[PDB]
Amino acid sequence: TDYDALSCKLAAISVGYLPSSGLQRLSVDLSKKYTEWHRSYLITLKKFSRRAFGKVDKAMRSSFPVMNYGTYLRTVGIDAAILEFLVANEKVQVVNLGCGSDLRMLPLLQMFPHLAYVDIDYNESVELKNSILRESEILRISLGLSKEDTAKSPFLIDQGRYKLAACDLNDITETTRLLDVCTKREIPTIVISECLLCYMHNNESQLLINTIMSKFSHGLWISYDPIKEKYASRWSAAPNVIVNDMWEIFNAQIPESERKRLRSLQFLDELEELKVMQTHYILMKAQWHHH
Ligand SMILES: Nc1ncnc2c1ncn2[C@@H]1O[C@H](CSCC[C@H](N)C(=O)O)[C@@H](O)[C@H]1O
Repeated sequence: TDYDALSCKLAAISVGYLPSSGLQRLSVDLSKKYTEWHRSYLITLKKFSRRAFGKVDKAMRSSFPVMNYGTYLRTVGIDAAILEFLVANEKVQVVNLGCGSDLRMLPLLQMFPHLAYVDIDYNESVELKNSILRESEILRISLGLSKEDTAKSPFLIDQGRYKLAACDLNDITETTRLLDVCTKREIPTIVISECLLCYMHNNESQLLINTIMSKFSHGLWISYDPIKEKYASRWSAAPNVIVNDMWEIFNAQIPESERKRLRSLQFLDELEELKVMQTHYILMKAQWHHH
Protein backbone atom coordinates (compact mmCIF):
# COMPACT_ATOMS: atom_id res chain seq x y z
CA THR A 1 0.00 0.00 0.00
CA ASP A 2 3.14 2.12 -0.07
CA TYR A 3 3.09 0.64 -3.59
CA ASP A 4 -0.33 2.29 -4.07
CA ALA A 5 1.38 5.66 -3.49
CA LEU A 6 4.14 4.96 -6.05
CA SER A 7 1.81 3.37 -8.64
CA CYS A 8 -0.52 6.37 -8.50
CA LYS A 9 2.42 8.80 -8.86
CA LEU A 10 3.76 6.98 -11.95
CA ALA A 11 0.29 6.85 -13.55
CA ALA A 12 -0.10 10.62 -13.14
CA ILE A 13 3.33 11.32 -14.67
CA SER A 14 2.68 8.99 -17.64
CA VAL A 15 -0.57 10.71 -18.67
CA GLY A 16 0.74 14.23 -18.01
CA TYR A 17 -1.12 15.25 -14.81
CA LEU A 18 2.26 15.76 -13.12
CA PRO A 19 4.56 17.54 -13.01
CA SER A 20 2.48 20.73 -13.07
CA SER A 21 4.89 23.62 -13.71
CA GLY A 22 2.35 26.16 -12.42
CA LEU A 23 1.54 24.81 -8.96
CA GLN A 24 4.74 22.92 -8.08
CA ARG A 25 6.77 25.73 -9.74
CA LEU A 26 9.13 23.39 -11.62
CA SER A 27 11.14 24.66 -14.61
CA VAL A 28 11.60 22.72 -17.87
CA ASP A 29 14.89 21.47 -16.37
CA LEU A 30 13.34 20.32 -13.06
CA SER A 31 10.24 18.88 -14.80
CA LYS A 32 12.55 16.78 -16.98
CA LYS A 33 14.18 15.58 -13.74
CA TYR A 34 10.87 14.93 -11.95
CA THR A 35 9.81 12.51 -14.69
CA GLU A 36 13.29 10.93 -14.99
CA TRP A 37 13.66 10.40 -11.21
CA HIS A 38 10.39 8.47 -10.83
CA ARG A 39 10.97 6.34 -13.95
CA SER A 40 14.52 5.54 -12.81
CA TYR A 41 13.03 4.48 -9.45
CA LEU A 42 10.71 2.00 -11.20
CA ILE A 43 13.44 0.47 -13.40
CA THR A 44 15.75 0.12 -10.38
CA LEU A 45 12.91 -1.55 -8.43
CA LYS A 46 12.98 -4.35 -11.03
CA LYS A 47 16.56 -5.27 -10.04
CA PHE A 48 16.09 -5.67 -6.28
CA SER A 49 12.55 -7.09 -6.44
CA ARG A 50 10.55 -8.40 -9.43
CA ARG A 51 7.37 -8.94 -7.35
CA ALA A 52 7.33 -5.31 -6.16
CA PHE A 53 7.91 -4.27 -9.78
CA GLY A 54 4.94 -6.39 -10.88
CA LYS A 55 2.47 -4.70 -8.50
CA VAL A 56 3.57 -1.15 -9.34
CA ASP A 57 3.72 -1.76 -13.12
CA LYS A 58 0.25 -3.33 -13.39
CA ALA A 59 -1.42 -0.78 -11.08
CA MET A 60 0.15 2.24 -12.83
CA ARG A 61 -1.12 1.32 -16.29
CA SER A 62 -4.53 0.10 -15.05
CA SER A 63 -5.19 3.39 -13.20
CA PHE A 64 -8.32 5.23 -14.37
CA PRO A 65 -8.64 8.99 -15.05
CA VAL A 66 -10.63 9.35 -11.79
CA MET A 67 -7.74 7.89 -9.75
CA ASN A 68 -5.22 10.14 -11.53
CA TYR A 69 -7.19 13.27 -10.57
CA GLY A 70 -7.04 12.21 -6.91
CA THR A 71 -3.27 11.74 -7.21
CA TYR A 72 -2.89 15.16 -8.86
CA LEU A 73 -4.67 16.93 -5.97
CA ARG A 74 -2.73 14.81 -3.46
CA THR A 75 0.61 16.05 -4.83
CA VAL A 76 -0.04 19.71 -5.74
CA GLY A 77 -2.27 20.24 -2.69
CA ILE A 78 0.51 19.30 -0.28
CA ASP A 79 3.23 20.96 -2.40
CA ALA A 80 1.36 24.30 -2.45
CA ALA A 81 1.46 24.46 1.36
CA ILE A 82 5.16 23.47 1.37
CA LEU A 83 6.12 26.25 -1.06
CA GLU A 84 4.37 28.97 0.97
CA PHE A 85 6.39 27.91 4.04
CA LEU A 86 9.74 27.56 2.21
CA VAL A 87 9.52 31.07 0.70
CA ALA A 88 8.48 32.80 3.95
CA ASN A 89 11.38 30.98 5.67
CA GLU A 90 14.64 30.05 3.91
CA LYS A 91 16.44 28.01 6.59
CA VAL A 92 13.88 25.20 6.95
CA GLN A 93 13.91 21.50 7.88
CA VAL A 94 11.41 18.79 6.91
CA VAL A 95 10.31 15.58 8.68
CA ASN A 96 8.30 13.45 6.24
CA LEU A 97 6.65 10.92 8.57
CA GLY A 98 5.77 7.72 6.70
CA CYS A 99 7.78 8.85 3.66
CA GLY A 100 7.60 5.49 1.87
CA SER A 101 8.50 5.97 -1.80
CA ASP A 102 8.11 9.77 -1.93
CA LEU A 103 10.63 11.67 -4.08
CA ARG A 104 9.49 15.27 -3.53
CA MET A 105 12.76 15.89 -1.64
CA LEU A 106 14.74 15.67 -4.91
CA PRO A 107 13.26 18.78 -6.61
CA LEU A 108 12.94 20.54 -3.21
CA LEU A 109 16.68 20.31 -2.43
CA GLN A 110 17.74 21.85 -5.77
CA MET A 111 15.27 24.75 -5.47
CA PHE A 112 16.07 25.63 -1.84
CA PRO A 113 19.80 25.39 -0.98
CA HIS A 114 19.24 25.97 2.77
CA LEU A 115 16.71 23.12 3.12
CA ALA A 116 17.28 20.15 5.41
CA TYR A 117 15.12 17.04 4.88
CA VAL A 118 14.48 13.94 7.00
CA ASP A 119 12.77 10.73 5.80
CA ILE A 120 11.31 8.22 8.29
CA ASP A 121 9.76 4.76 7.77
CA TYR A 122 10.01 1.13 8.98
CA ASN A 123 13.21 -0.93 8.71
CA GLU A 124 11.86 -3.05 5.82
CA SER A 125 10.63 0.10 4.02
CA VAL A 126 13.74 2.33 4.05
CA GLU A 127 16.06 -0.62 3.30
CA LEU A 128 14.54 -0.89 -0.19
CA LYS A 129 14.48 2.90 -0.69
CA ASN A 130 18.16 3.15 0.29
CA SER A 131 19.25 0.47 -2.19
CA ILE A 132 17.40 2.14 -5.10
CA LEU A 133 18.90 5.60 -4.47
CA ARG A 134 22.43 4.14 -4.23
CA GLU A 135 22.11 1.94 -7.35
CA SER A 136 20.54 4.34 -9.88
CA GLU A 137 23.04 6.84 -11.32
CA ILE A 138 20.61 9.76 -11.75
CA LEU A 139 19.29 9.40 -8.18
CA ARG A 140 22.89 9.18 -6.90
CA ILE A 141 24.03 12.43 -8.54
CA SER A 142 20.99 14.42 -7.37
CA LEU A 143 21.46 13.61 -3.66
CA GLY A 144 25.27 13.90 -3.90
CA LEU A 145 25.90 10.33 -2.72
CA SER A 146 28.78 8.06 -3.65
CA LYS A 147 27.88 4.41 -4.28
CA GLU A 148 29.59 3.54 -0.96
CA ASP A 149 27.53 3.18 2.24
CA THR A 150 29.48 5.70 4.36
CA ALA A 151 26.32 6.31 6.46
CA LYS A 152 26.10 4.78 9.95
CA SER A 153 23.52 3.68 12.57
CA PRO A 154 19.77 3.48 11.68
CA PHE A 155 20.78 6.32 9.34
CA LEU A 156 20.90 4.52 6.00
CA ILE A 157 21.63 7.86 4.30
CA ASP A 158 23.35 10.82 6.00
CA GLN A 159 24.96 13.04 3.35
CA GLY A 160 24.55 16.65 4.48
CA ARG A 161 21.07 18.03 3.76
CA TYR A 162 19.29 14.68 3.23
CA LYS A 163 18.95 11.95 5.88
CA LEU A 164 17.10 8.63 5.52
CA ALA A 165 16.41 6.74 8.77
CA ALA A 166 14.54 3.74 10.21
CA CYS A 167 12.23 4.16 13.22
CA ASP A 168 8.97 2.78 14.62
CA LEU A 169 6.80 5.89 15.03
CA ASN A 170 4.53 4.04 17.48
CA ASP A 171 7.59 3.70 19.74
CA ILE A 172 7.92 7.31 20.94
CA THR A 173 11.41 6.70 22.41
CA GLU A 174 12.92 6.01 18.98
CA THR A 175 11.18 9.02 17.40
CA THR A 176 12.30 11.67 19.93
CA ARG A 177 15.87 10.30 20.11
CA LEU A 178 15.97 10.63 16.32
CA LEU A 179 14.67 14.22 16.24
CA ASP A 180 17.18 15.37 18.89
CA VAL A 181 20.28 14.32 16.93
CA CYS A 182 19.14 15.30 13.40
CA THR A 183 16.93 18.39 13.85
CA LYS A 184 16.93 21.67 15.78
CA ARG A 185 14.32 23.28 18.04
CA GLU A 186 14.20 26.88 16.79
CA ILE A 187 14.52 26.12 13.05
CA PRO A 188 11.14 26.34 11.22
CA THR A 189 9.90 22.77 10.60
CA ILE A 190 7.39 21.26 8.15
CA VAL A 191 6.00 17.88 9.29
CA ILE A 192 4.38 15.72 6.57
CA SER A 193 2.16 12.78 7.57
CA GLU A 194 0.96 11.59 4.14
CA CYS A 195 -1.31 8.52 4.49
CA LEU A 196 0.33 7.61 7.82
CA LEU A 197 -2.21 8.09 10.64
CA CYS A 198 -4.76 5.67 9.12
CA TYR A 199 -2.43 2.77 10.05
CA MET A 200 -1.92 3.93 13.66
CA HIS A 201 -4.44 3.87 16.51
CA ASN A 202 -5.76 7.09 18.07
CA ASN A 203 -3.51 6.64 21.14
CA GLU A 204 -0.15 6.40 19.35
CA SER A 205 -0.99 9.01 16.68
CA GLN A 206 -2.10 11.65 19.22
CA LEU A 207 1.13 11.08 21.19
CA LEU A 208 3.12 11.55 17.97
CA ILE A 209 1.37 14.87 17.28
CA ASN A 210 1.75 16.27 20.82
CA THR A 211 5.45 15.34 21.09
CA ILE A 212 6.61 16.62 17.68
CA MET A 213 4.67 19.90 17.96
CA SER A 214 6.30 20.36 21.39
CA LYS A 215 9.89 19.70 20.24
CA PHE A 216 9.76 22.47 17.60
CA SER A 217 9.02 26.15 18.21
CA HIS A 218 7.77 27.23 14.78
CA GLY A 219 6.22 24.77 12.32
CA LEU A 220 3.55 23.67 9.83
CA TRP A 221 1.88 20.22 9.80
CA ILE A 222 0.53 19.07 6.41
CA SER A 223 -1.54 15.88 6.79
CA TYR A 224 -3.53 13.64 4.43
CA ASP A 225 -5.78 10.63 5.14
CA PRO A 226 -8.95 8.68 4.32
CA ILE A 227 -11.99 9.19 6.60
CA LYS A 228 -13.17 16.63 8.59
CA GLU A 229 -13.85 18.57 11.82
CA LYS A 230 -12.98 15.45 13.85
CA TYR A 231 -9.68 14.92 12.00
CA ALA A 232 -8.68 18.59 12.35
CA SER A 233 -9.38 18.52 16.11
CA ARG A 234 -6.21 16.46 16.75
CA TRP A 235 -4.11 19.61 16.14
CA SER A 236 -6.26 21.90 18.34
CA ALA A 237 -3.26 23.02 20.42
CA ALA A 238 -2.17 24.84 17.26
CA PRO A 239 -4.14 28.13 17.24
CA ASN A 240 -4.48 28.24 13.42
CA VAL A 241 -6.01 25.16 11.75
CA ILE A 242 -7.43 25.03 8.22
CA VAL A 243 -9.10 21.82 6.99
CA ASN A 244 -10.66 20.88 3.64
CA ASP A 245 -11.71 17.75 1.74
CA MET A 246 -10.06 17.22 -1.67
CA TRP A 247 -13.20 18.20 -3.62
CA GLU A 248 -12.93 21.64 -1.98
CA ILE A 249 -9.24 21.75 -2.98
CA PHE A 250 -10.15 20.81 -6.57
CA ASN A 251 -12.38 23.88 -6.95
CA ALA A 252 -10.68 26.44 -4.69
CA GLN A 253 -6.93 25.95 -5.19
CA ILE A 254 -6.76 24.59 -8.77
CA PRO A 255 -6.96 27.62 -11.12
CA GLU A 256 -8.76 27.88 -14.48
CA SER A 257 -6.07 27.08 -17.08
CA GLU A 258 -5.08 24.12 -14.89
CA ARG A 259 -8.65 22.79 -15.27
CA LYS A 260 -8.40 22.98 -19.08
CA ARG A 261 -4.95 21.33 -19.10
CA LEU A 262 -6.21 18.21 -17.28
CA ARG A 263 -9.25 18.10 -19.59
CA SER A 264 -6.94 18.09 -22.64
CA LEU A 265 -4.92 15.08 -21.42
CA GLN A 266 -7.84 12.90 -20.28
CA PHE A 267 -11.39 14.28 -20.28
CA LEU A 268 -13.39 13.30 -17.18
CA ASP A 269 -16.93 13.09 -18.62
CA GLU A 270 -18.58 13.27 -15.19
CA LEU A 271 -17.22 14.99 -12.07
CA GLU A 272 -19.50 12.91 -9.82
CA GLU A 273 -17.21 9.89 -9.43
CA LEU A 274 -14.47 12.40 -8.53
CA LYS A 275 -16.63 14.15 -5.90
CA VAL A 276 -17.83 11.02 -4.07
CA MET A 277 -14.27 9.67 -3.75
CA GLN A 278 -12.43 12.92 -2.94
CA THR A 279 -14.85 14.00 -0.18
CA HIS A 280 -13.59 10.94 1.73
CA TYR A 281 -9.99 12.21 1.49
CA ILE A 282 -8.90 15.45 3.22
CA LEU A 283 -5.95 17.83 3.77
CA MET A 284 -5.08 19.54 7.06
CA LYS A 285 -2.72 22.49 7.60
CA ALA A 286 -1.77 23.43 11.19
CA GLN A 287 0.54 26.37 12.01
CA TRP A 288 1.68 26.82 15.63
CA HIS A 289 4.15 29.37 17.04
CA HIS A 290 5.84 29.23 20.44
CA HIS A 291 8.39 31.94 21.35
N1 LIG B 1 4.36 2.80 12.60
C1 LIG B 1 5.01 3.17 11.50
N2 LIG B 1 6.35 3.50 11.56
C2 LIG B 1 7.03 3.88 10.41
N3 LIG B 1 6.35 3.92 9.21
C3 LIG B 1 5.04 3.59 9.14
C4 LIG B 1 4.35 3.21 10.28
N4 LIG B 1 3.07 2.94 9.92
C5 LIG B 1 2.94 3.15 8.59
N5 LIG B 1 4.15 3.55 8.09
C6 LIG B 1 4.48 3.88 6.70
O1 LIG B 1 3.63 4.88 6.16
C7 LIG B 1 3.61 4.75 4.75
C8 LIG B 1 2.24 5.15 4.21
S1 LIG B 1 1.96 4.71 2.47
C9 LIG B 1 2.20 6.40 1.84
C10 LIG B 1 3.66 6.71 1.57
C11 LIG B 1 3.98 8.19 1.34
N6 LIG B 1 3.44 9.00 2.42
C12 LIG B 1 3.47 8.63 -0.02
O2 LIG B 1 2.39 9.20 -0.14
O3 LIG B 1 4.13 8.43 -1.04
C13 LIG B 1 4.00 3.31 4.43
O4 LIG B 1 5.11 3.28 3.56
C14 LIG B 1 4.34 2.68 5.77
O5 LIG B 1 5.52 1.92 5.72
